[PDB]
Amino acid sequence: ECPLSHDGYCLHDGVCMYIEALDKYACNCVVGYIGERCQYRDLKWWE
Amino acid sequence: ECPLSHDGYCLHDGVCMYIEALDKYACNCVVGYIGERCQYRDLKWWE
Amino acid sequence: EEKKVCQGTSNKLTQLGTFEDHFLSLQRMFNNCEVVLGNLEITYVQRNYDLSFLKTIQEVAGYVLIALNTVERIPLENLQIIRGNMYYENSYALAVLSNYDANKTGLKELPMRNLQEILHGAVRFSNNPALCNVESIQWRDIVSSDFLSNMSMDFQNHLGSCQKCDPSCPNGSCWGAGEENCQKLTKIICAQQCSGRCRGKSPSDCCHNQCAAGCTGPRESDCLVCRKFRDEATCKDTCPPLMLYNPTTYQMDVNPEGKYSFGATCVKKCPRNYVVTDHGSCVRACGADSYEMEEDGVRKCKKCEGPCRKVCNGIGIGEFKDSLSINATNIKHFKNCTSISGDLHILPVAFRGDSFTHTPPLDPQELDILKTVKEITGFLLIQAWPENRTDLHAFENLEIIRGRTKQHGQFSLAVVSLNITSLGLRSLKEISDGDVIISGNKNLCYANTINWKKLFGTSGQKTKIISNRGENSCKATGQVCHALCSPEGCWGPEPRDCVSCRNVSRGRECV
Amino acid sequence: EKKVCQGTSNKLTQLGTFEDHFLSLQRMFNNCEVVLGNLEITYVQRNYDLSFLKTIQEVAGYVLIALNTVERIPLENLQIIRGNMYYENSYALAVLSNYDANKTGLKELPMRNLQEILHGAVRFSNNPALCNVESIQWRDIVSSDFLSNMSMDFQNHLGSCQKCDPSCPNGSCWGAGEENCQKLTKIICAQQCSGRCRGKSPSDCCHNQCAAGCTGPRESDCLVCRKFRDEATCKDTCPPLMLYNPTTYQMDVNPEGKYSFGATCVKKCPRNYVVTDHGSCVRACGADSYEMEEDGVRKCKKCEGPCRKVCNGIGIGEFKDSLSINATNIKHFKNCTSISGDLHILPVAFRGDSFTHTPPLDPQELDILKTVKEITGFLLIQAWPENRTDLHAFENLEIIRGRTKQHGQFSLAVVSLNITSLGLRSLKEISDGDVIISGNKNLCYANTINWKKLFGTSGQKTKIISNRGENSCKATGQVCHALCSPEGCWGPEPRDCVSCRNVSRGRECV
Ligand SMILES: *[C@@H]1O[C@H](CO)[C@@H](O[C@@H]2O[C@H](CO)[C@@H](O)[C@H](O)[C@H]2NC(C)=O)[C@H](O)[C@H]1NC(C)=O
Ligand SMILES: *[C@@H]1O[C@H](CO)[C@@H](O)[C@H](O)[C@H]1NC(C)=O
Ligand SMILES: *[C@@H]1O[C@H](CO)[C@@H](O)[C@H](O)[C@H]1NC(C)=O
Ligand SMILES: *[C@@H]1O[C@H](CO)[C@@H](O)[C@H](O)[C@H]1NC(C)=O
Ligand SMILES: *[C@@H]1O[C@H](CO)[C@@H](O)[C@H](O)[C@H]1NC(C)=O
Ligand SMILES: *[C@@H]1O[C@H](CO)[C@@H](O)[C@H](O)[C@H]1NC(C)=O
Ligand SMILES: *[C@@H]1O[C@H](CO)[C@@H](O)[C@H](O)[C@H]1NC(C)=O
Ligand SMILES: *[C@@H]1O[C@H](CO)[C@@H](O)[C@H](O)[C@H]1NC(C)=O
Ligand SMILES: *[C@@H]1O[C@H](CO)[C@@H](O)[C@H](O)[C@H]1NC(C)=O
Repeated sequence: ECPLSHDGYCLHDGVCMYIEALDKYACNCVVGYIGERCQYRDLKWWE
Repeated sequence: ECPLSHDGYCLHDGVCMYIEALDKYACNCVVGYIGERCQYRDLKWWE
Repeated sequence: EEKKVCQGTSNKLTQLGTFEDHFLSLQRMFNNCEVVLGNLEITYVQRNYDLSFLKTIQEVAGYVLIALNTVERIPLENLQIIRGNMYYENSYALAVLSNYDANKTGLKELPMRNLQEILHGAVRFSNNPALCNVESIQWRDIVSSDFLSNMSMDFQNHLGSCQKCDPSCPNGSCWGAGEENCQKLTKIICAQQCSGRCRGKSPSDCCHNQCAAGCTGPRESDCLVCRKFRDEATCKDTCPPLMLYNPTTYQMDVNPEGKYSFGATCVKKCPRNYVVTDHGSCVRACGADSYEMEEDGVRKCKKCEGPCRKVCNGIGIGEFKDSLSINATNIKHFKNCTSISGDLHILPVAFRGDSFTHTPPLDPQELDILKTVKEITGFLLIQAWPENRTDLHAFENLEIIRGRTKQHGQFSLAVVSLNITSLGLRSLKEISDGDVIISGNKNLCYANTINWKKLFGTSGQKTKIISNRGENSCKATGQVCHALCSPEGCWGPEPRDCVSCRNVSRGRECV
Repeated sequence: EKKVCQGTSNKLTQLGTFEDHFLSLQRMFNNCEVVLGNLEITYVQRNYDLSFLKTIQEVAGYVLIALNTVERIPLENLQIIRGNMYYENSYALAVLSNYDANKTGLKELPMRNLQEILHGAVRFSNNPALCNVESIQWRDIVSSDFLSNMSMDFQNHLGSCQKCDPSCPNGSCWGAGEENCQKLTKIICAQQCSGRCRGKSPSDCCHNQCAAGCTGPRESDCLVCRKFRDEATCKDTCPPLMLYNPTTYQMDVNPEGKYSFGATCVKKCPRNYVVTDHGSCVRACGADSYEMEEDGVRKCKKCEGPCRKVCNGIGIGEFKDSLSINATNIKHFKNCTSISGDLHILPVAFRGDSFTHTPPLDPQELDILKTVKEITGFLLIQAWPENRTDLHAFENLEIIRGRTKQHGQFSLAVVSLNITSLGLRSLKEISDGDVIISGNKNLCYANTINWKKLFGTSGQKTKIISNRGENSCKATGQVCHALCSPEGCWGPEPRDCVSCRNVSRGRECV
């Protein structure tokens, strides 16, 4: 759904998605990672 | 009229004097000198 | 007085896991929170989730994002002020967006009947069917002149239906029905000439110049929420100078009621790790033209001659506010630093290059550059490291991590998920504040023997060092040090990686 | 700007004849509006005219009115008495024994506008004929923390003065007509009010930073600033040149920050004062800290470990009571190049004062002052050894800052000296204040120094009159024209020259 550009937008195997409703692109980060691009591991939780 | 004490008190020829009215001493400084003890010469004026 | 505080998420419109996992976080994050240090983003909450726990939020420094929620009612009934120390889409202190169901029904009731002050930024309401009554609040009072000129927000009628507002409402204003749940003006119903806000819907018995929202009384002690500095029970513009001038003697005297300035609060002494300026305020860094020769146990400084002994910013600040990892593009700016005046994010993407930020993969050899860093005034985070190398070398001479700033506001040292055989920070002697977390490091031993209870000094410093190699599973690889070193563990195998030495020794190594 | 006068500070003493004493009291307060120092009215007779005191709007120190036979004292426009100093200790206002042998003295004292007495207590005693004042409830004029220590007992006599217009509140009244009623604004204020009020209502009270009263309820609508005066407003503290940044935990540049100079907040520091980094104009750098100016301005950093000396200077600290450098504590001037204050070489030092118990000074101890390079305040010399013809001890005196001046005018004053010449061949700057050299019988050369260069501040004049003579000294001395260029000379000797010729030198001008 996200353009070739945003291809690589989301790190840690997160998937980029297009918020048609708000015309934007966000990340559906895998559980455990936070931040707009899922850059940080959620240290204050597990492992 | 001033105690052997207050002798010298009023510098620059000022004359010492008892203010019986308030039980206190003070000086009748010569014309041209200011200060509780005529210690200073009223610069701003002349000579 | 003292309120419970939370960092506040800050990854707008991004979804953390599944609608549920996302939820669990939002809950885990704001549960019991009364003040939100950073941001308050409520997004993706669903049809029948319980956001009751938000009734504890009294204030949010940054902004409030509420977009993409199917939930029907949001309990932010107790939010009082939104400082706006940050914005959404620029110039937005409160951004409520696209809260609809595929069925055209999502957010309906927003009980923000206490949101009375929004110090900075503009508010945006757009595409949120079902939203009721909110379209009645006159923000000329909630917002401040300087922005209600850039605040876009129109409300649209929906298919559903909602009751009106009790005839006790002002000029209509009402965040819902409840009881007198009508927007209560305290900025406009004020008299011709009054400092700032007022509680008197007309009387000249209005609020103190230093108060946002309102005030139970007219004094400086009786106020809903302080606008700037909170000194004990009072609201201050600036805090009691340690030294007051003396108009009579044209000289300076000391001030008994003088306090130090920490954040927005006004302390009696600065936290053992912050820099205390002769002025009397706690800061996180001394000028570009200074040192940090801590003296009477308290860190202080004196100006040098122009540019001083290298003061690099460190990822995430000023010239790096946008970068999220030390990398080729601009690692160059760490050539001869002995002190990083910020944090250090060594991330995975750095080594593989982000084609989104247009940055070439970092040359492993370049990390040698950092081999000159002696201290990090903030936090050191490392979620990556070169493959064919088993030792955090670039940081062999790091001796101090001040923790003036920490990860998630909690961690000052974080070595997680590496393949390194050992740490190797054999020079580290201080972790001023923050917690240490070292985990997920498959084959990393020695760590479980650091006696950190010495390496750092501040009440509360914990050490979540889990799921690594295996003690009763590493003694086999002879990977230990217990014999030549001492009780205070080791940073590696060699005799130079000891924390403490048995029988004083030389050569930065022991034997 | 309000006209300000120094204000006599020589309590109970009398300056010459009852008239001479008047004339002075007149010359000082004629036109004043703000008395920076003290307001002392004493020994003014039965028919003199003290109408000029009608302009005094506020006195910084204390107001002493005693031993007067005049009947009416027009301090109608006095508004506030700071109380920076006290009389007899614990008194900002003291009206004492104002009667004539016939028990007939001060009668009316129209202080209808006096509303505030910031620091100190009031005292009235032995003032027959004083009218109305007997009715003034000061509980409003004075501050609670002082009434406990303020004595005032009014009395009666074989006379009488008219009652008080019923328009006056609790009977209180300073005078008769002109609604001389006590305009009270403190005990008459809504329970919950900043400080003083201009009205009874809880919506009629003043700013928590004002004195007497206010026209409006803001900071710009005040009768008299309680502490600092920021342009046209009243401030407690003045705009810092730096404001802390809560969010960044760092310091940001001055909002509308101003420097502090007295009770006024200036945009810049008088060039001859020290500017601290804090943003204040101080007369002296504390601790063991230098005073090295850099930005053209006199900032002042500290000097590694035990720095150097700090010679306070007559009139301050260890010498607030010492009125002239003398043998007793001249020792405290042994080795220092900067007098951090003033210097009074008064005749009493040389002759010994039998009242303070101090032995006459040894003229061979002024060589102690041979090491002084600069003087922050002013240099006053009214005496000087006879068997000497040159101000020697001050040979190396290079600069006088004038941060403080005699009477609040002169930074350099050498009068009544038998010296043939000054002898200040090092002096190169007189920051501010006027210089006066007179009453120096055989003093010459002086009339040629062209001081317009020697000092740097607007309006610095120089009263050098009645010394020796230009046409009379020409004989046995005077002129130096030759070795000393058209600039002038601090003496005849080549060294005394002000400017040599063609770079020529070798300490002198050969
Ligand atoms: C060596 O460390 C690297 C870190 O760069 C590990 O790489 C994994 O890479 C995959 C895909 O690129 C990620 O999904 C993992 O998160 C990375 N590992 C972790 C948990 O950090 C790699 O696992 C390690 N190699 C070994 C010894 O297995
Ligand atoms: C906060 O969330 C936790 C999550 O398990 C929940 O158990 C708790 O009831 C919530 N509120 C409290 C009591 O902190
Ligand atoms: C709204 O105004 C602010 C200034 O207050 C400005 O910074 C912001 O970019 C503006 N919004 C836009 C993008 O028009
Ligand atoms: C009510 O509020 C509206 C919008 O601010 C304003 O136009 C109107 O005049 C107010 N009614 C009055 C005058 O009380
Ligand atoms: C690192 O990469 C970022 C990616 O945006 C780049 O902008 C930054 O300048 C680079 N500098 C660093 C952190 O070495
Ligand atoms: C830092 O590197 C520079 C450039 O090579 C060098 O001149 C300097 O000596 C190094 N650090 C110091 C101050 O020793
Ligand atoms: C007193 O005031 C009058 C009028 O301004 C003036 O002429 C006179 O010189 C003043 N007294 C002196 C000499 O200061
Ligand atoms: C009276 O009170 C004043 C107020 O501070 C105090 O200084 C003084 O010592 C007290 N007693 C005297 C000396 O009258
Ligand atoms: C001068 O005499 C005073 C007392 O009148 C004494 O305190 C002081 O020490 C003397 N001045 C000097 C040179 O210190």
